[PDB]
Amino acid sequence: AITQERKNQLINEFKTHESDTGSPEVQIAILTDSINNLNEHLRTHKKDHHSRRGLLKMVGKRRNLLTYLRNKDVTRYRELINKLGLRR
Amino acid sequence: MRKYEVMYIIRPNIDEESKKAVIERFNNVLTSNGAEITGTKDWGKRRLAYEINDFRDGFYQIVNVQSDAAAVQEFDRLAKISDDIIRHIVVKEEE
Amino acid sequence: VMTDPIADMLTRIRNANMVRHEKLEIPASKLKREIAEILKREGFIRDVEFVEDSKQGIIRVFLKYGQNNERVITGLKRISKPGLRVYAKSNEVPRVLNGLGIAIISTSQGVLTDKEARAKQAGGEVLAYVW
Amino acid sequence: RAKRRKVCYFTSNGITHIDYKDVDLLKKFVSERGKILPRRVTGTNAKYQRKLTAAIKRARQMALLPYVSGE
Amino acid sequence: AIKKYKPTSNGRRGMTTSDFAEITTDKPEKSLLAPLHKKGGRNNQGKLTVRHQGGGHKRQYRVIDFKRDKDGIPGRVATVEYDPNRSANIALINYADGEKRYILAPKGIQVGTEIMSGPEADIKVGNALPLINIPVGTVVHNIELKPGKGGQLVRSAGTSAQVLGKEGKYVLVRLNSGEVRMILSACRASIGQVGNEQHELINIGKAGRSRWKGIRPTVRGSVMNPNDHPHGGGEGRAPIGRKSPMSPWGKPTLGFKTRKKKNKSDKFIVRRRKN
RNA sequence: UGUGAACGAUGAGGAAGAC
RNA sequence: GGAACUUGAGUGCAGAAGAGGAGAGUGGAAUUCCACGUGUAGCGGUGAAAUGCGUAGAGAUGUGGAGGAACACCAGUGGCGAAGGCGACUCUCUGGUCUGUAACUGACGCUGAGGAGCGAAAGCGUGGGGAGCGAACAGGAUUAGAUACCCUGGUAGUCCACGCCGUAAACGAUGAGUGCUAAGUGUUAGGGGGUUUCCGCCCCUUAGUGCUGCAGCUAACGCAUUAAGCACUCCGCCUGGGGAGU
Repeated sequence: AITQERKNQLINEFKTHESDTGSPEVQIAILTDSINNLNEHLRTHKKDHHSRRGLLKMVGKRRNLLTYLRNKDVTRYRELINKLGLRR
Repeated sequence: MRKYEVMYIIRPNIDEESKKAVIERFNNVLTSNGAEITGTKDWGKRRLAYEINDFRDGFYQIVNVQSDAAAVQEFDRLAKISDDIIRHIVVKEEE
Repeated sequence: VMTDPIADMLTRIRNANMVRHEKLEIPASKLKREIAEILKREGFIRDVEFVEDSKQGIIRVFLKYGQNNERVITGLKRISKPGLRVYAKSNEVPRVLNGLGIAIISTSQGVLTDKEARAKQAGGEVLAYVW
Repeated sequence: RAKRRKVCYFTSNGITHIDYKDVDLLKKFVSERGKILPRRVTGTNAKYQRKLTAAIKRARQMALLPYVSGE
Repeated sequence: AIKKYKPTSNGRRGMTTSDFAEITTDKPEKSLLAPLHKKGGRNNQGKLTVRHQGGGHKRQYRVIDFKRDKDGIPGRVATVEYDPNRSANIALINYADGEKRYILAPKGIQVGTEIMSGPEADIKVGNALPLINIPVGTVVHNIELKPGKGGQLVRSAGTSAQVLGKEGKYVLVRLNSGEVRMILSACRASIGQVGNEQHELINIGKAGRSRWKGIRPTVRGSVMNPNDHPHGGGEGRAPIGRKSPMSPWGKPTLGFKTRKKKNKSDKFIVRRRKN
C-alpha cells in the first residue's frame, strides 16, 4: 500500500531527531519505498503507462532531492546511499 | 485486512436439509478463508422482478465479515462451482 | 516563479497607479526600502512605512495623488532584467524625459539619482527609470 | 430566488445511507417507469445523486429493484 | 516464447523454435518408457497406405493414462518434459500412492500443485472430474468419448472446448472449430485448455528440420505422370482442365464431403460446419 | 411580474448542369 | 564561500471526492441467427419506385437456445487525467489532485534544445473473434452522363491479445511557471464562523469550472482574477503569394 505500520517503522529508523518527520533522509526513504512498490507494480503489468510516467516523475523527485543532498552534506549522502544501496 | 459485506442467493425449491448442507459448506469455506464473523442476517424468500435462470423468486442470504484481502479471490470460484447457488456478490464495507 | 522581487514591486506600483488605491503592501528587503526611500525623496509617493512580521515584511506604500487629478507618474519601467545584464559608465547615463525624469542607479556607494550620480561621478547598475 | 420544490428531504433525516442494504427507501427512489428520479424532483446534490446512482446499481445487482418495467 | 534466429545462413532466415521454458528435467523416468518402432506408414502387407511418412528421428513413448481411472487420491506435479510424439508438452505427476503417471499438461500449471482425480476434486486446473459436476461454460480438455476409453478429444496443444449446458443425457460440448456433440454425462473430462499454444506460431525455416519430423516431401500432382495422377500429362504445367479437382484416388477433394450420410454418430451432431 | 442572450444537446417536407 | 529564516517548494498528520490506469469476474435490454408453436399474403424500402425477402409458409407473435458488440435512462458548459482521452457493476493492485489546523526539511525552485515516454481515428504484421454497422464491390433507382448523394446487400475494417506506425481542425488555432489588477451571477469538492440539538439560513475563505461585465489591451471582431490586462523567467515558432510541405 504501503501499510501504515511499515511507514511508522521506516520513518523512525532514519530520523536524525526524535521528531524528524521531514528531512531529505525520511523523504527519500518513503519515496524509495513508493518507488519500489510502484516498480513492482510496473513489473506486474507493462501496460501501466500512467504508473510509468508517474514513476518517472517520482524519479525526477528522487533525483532532485538526492542532488540537493549532494549539494549540502556529501557524508550524509554517501552514508545514506550506502544504507540504501541505490544510486549507480 | 478490511471489512466485507456479502450477499448470495440459494435455490427457493431446495430441501431444508440440503440447505443446511450448502450453508454449513459455505460457512466451512468462509472460515477456511479466515474471514472472521462480524454479523449476519437472513432476508430469506423474496419475489423477483425478473428471473435469473428461470426461478420466479429466491432465497436471499447475507454475511458481514472482517477478512482479506485474499480470501474473496478463492471464495468466488467456490461460489461458482455449486449449481445450487444462483448469484453472489462481495461489496466492501464503507458506509 | 518570483524571479525578481523588485520588478514585482514595480508592477505593484504601476498597477497601483492603474487602480488608484490609496495604499498597497510589499514584502521586505533593504534593496527595496532604499529605492523606496529614493522615491520618498523624489516625492512621487506620499509616504512609506514598514510593519514587522516574521520574518520578512511587510512594507506599506501610500501613493501620492495630484491636486488636479492626473497620475503622478506618466511612466515607469525597469530596463534591467535577468538574462540580459546591463551596465552604464558614469558619463554614459541618459537623462530620461530630459529634466523631469530621474534615474535609479545602484552604485558602489549605494542607490543614487542620476543628478547625484553625476555629482559623485559614480557608475553602477541601472535598476529602473521612473517618470 | 431561489428555492426548489420537493428539495432533498434526505439530508434532513440522513445521512450516510444506505449504502444499499435497505429496500424501502430504494422503493421510494424508483419511479413508475422504474428509473431513478431526476435531481429536479429528488433535490439531491450531484455527488449524493451519483453515490445514490452507484448504490441503486448495486441494488440492481442485488435484484432488489426492477431494471425495466412499464411506463 | 519464440527465439528468432539471425540469418547467419539461408536456413536461419526463417527458422524459429519454442522457448522450452516449461521443461524442467532433461530425461524421462525409466519406468514408464515404451518402444516406438517406426512403421514408415506402410501396411502390414508391406505396401505404403500413407504417402510421405517415415524417415524421421527416433522416438520413445512415455506411458500416459488419459483414462485417470483412479479417484479420491491427491497427486503432485513434480516435473514437466518435452514430448516428441505430439505438440502437447508432458507433465509428470506424483501420486500420493507413490504411483507415477505422465499426464497431459494444460498451461499455467505450477510445480508441486495438488491434483485430485476424483469427482469431489476442485475446478482448479489439472483436475479431471465427470461432466455432471462441471459448471457450464468452463474450458475442458482431454474429453473422453466413452468412460474408460481414454480422452481422444482435445489432445493436441492449444486446443480447447466449452460446455453449452447440460441435461441428464447428454451433456453438451463445444468441440474445436465450433462443432457440437452430446457427450455422455457420466463420461469423465479434464478442465483447462491444453498449453503450448505457441506451437502454431513456430516456423520450420528449412527443408532439413522437416526431415527430422519426419515429413517427407510431396510431389505436386500436375507434375506427376498422367498414369500416376489424374492431373498429369500436358506440355508443361498442365491446366486443371479435367473436370473436378481430384485426388490420385478417384474421389474429389475440394469441397466434396467424405462423410458417410448414414452413421451412428449422426444423431449426436446437433451442429456441423460453422466455418 | 415576468425581455431579450447565451450556452450544452435535435428531428425532418422531396429529383435537375454551366456562361 | 561561511552562518541563519519560512513565506517558494517538499514531506507528515487529519480528511475530501473523481467515466484516472491495468487485470479478472459478472450483469440486463436490444439487434441478428437458429429451433419449435401460432397464423397467412404480403413483408421491406423511397420524393415516387424498383432491386431484395416470402406459399420450400415469410413478415408478425409466443417460447427457448446461441453469439458478438456496446453500456441507454442516471448524465449535469458534471468529474478525473499531462495531452490523447476515460460513461454498466463487482473485486485485485495502483497513479494523481484538493482542503485543514500545522509538525518537520529550510530554497531543496522554474523552464527546458538534445534525448526519452505517452499519444484519437485510419493503416500494417501475427494469432483469435465477427452480432450489427460498413469503405472496396454487386444489383436496383436518380440523371444528358451518376464510377455519387438514395435503396437492397456486402469484404476488409470496426472487436480482443501481442507489436509496429506517431499522423488529426491532437483547437481554447491562445506554450509552461509566478506576482498583481473592479466586480457580479451558478456549479464541483473542501475549510471556518454567526442563532438553531438537528434541519435549515446567513457570512467568509481555498482550488476546479460557466456566463455577464470595470479598468486595461486590440487592425477590427473581442478578450477580460480560467487576459488576448499590467510584469517577470524559459523553451517552441513566423519574415509576401504560387511553385511547395513538392
